[PDB]
Amino acid sequence: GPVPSRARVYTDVNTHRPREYWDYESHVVEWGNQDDYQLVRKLGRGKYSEVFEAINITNNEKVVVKILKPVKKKKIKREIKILENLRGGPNIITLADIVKDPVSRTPALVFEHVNNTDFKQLYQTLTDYDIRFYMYEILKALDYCHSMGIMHRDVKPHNVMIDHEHRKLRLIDWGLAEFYHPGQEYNVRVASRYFKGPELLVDYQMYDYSLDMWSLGCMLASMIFRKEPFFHGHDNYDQLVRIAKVLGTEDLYDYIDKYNIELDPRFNDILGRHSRKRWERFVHSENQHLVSPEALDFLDKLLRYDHQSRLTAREAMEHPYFYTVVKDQA
Ligand SMILES: O=C(O)c1ccc2c(c1)nc(NCCCCCCCCNCc1ccc(-c3ccccc3)c(Cl)c1)c1ccncc12
Repeated sequence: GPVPSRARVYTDVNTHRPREYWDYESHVVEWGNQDDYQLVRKLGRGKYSEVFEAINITNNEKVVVKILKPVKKKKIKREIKILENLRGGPNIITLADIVKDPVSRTPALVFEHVNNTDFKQLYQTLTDYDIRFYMYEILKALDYCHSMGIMHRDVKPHNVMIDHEHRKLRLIDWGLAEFYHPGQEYNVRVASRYFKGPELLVDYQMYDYSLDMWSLGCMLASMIFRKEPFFHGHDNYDQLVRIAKVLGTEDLYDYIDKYNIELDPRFNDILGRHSRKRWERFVHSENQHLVSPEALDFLDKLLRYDHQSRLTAREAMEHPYFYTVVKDQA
């Protein structure tokens, strides 16, 4: 069978916590009344939820209600417990309240509101400084939650609210977030297709926070090369191929060989053989202002097959790519 792997940071946080911290299946939820809040309009639907603008009739303030599509009680407890545990954390969305309609009796979560900025204006006049700035904000969220023994597992653009006016970022949707436990084997059917780490794509279940670090690499990559998405795969299988055409096959097969992964027979014929491309092949006229030897160097240290060699959030935060935002924050 496959070789075991431990997270090399925050490995044992959860063990040293009281059982209540992570035993969310026994968390007892106290359901307020959904009539505290009046739905105003629908802000977008999803597979797991639908989200509405609402106002809280008591203090008259704008809020957001995420009405959860039917899923196992425990998956709801999980997301609540994780939100409860991470509250006040840098750039984590704030759970305000938890309610349940009186008639339909359907659970919902009430979140703080974020004056989100249109991505059409946030993907043309976004400067190389703004990309380093907000990326550093995401690492604040990632390093906090990882330090709190939590992996997010759905890092993707649609989950990062930015209030460009106030220069505020919030990491949202913890529906997929889970607790890290050394040795645990996890469901690899997680995150969105363009931000799956190779470990999900090859079915290696003993992964850790390093998964969140790949998804970040995908996003930085797509922003400095102005290619959305950067790895554009048709399915989960072709996604690995699109990755292999860029990182090379030789590292991929070493990764498989090192963890003694058993690769799918489907993959036995589509991966082929590909060299590792230098990042210079992706820089052109329109995007050269966002590319630099520091971004490239930081990017290359995030996108790695081997999850153990990916930078931790705290290492990322110390990378020279962020030297200016660190200095300006003082
Ligand atoms: O489920 C929950 O918990 C939850 C909690 C609260 C809310 C919630 C869900 N849903 C809400 N709306 C429903 C629809 C989703 C809105 C789409 C957001 C996409 C923005 N993303 C673009 C972007 C732009 C730039 C970058 C970037 C920048 C610098 C460097 C690299 C990248 C990067 Cl990464 C990304 C909502 C609305 C108001 N208030 C609260 C919420």
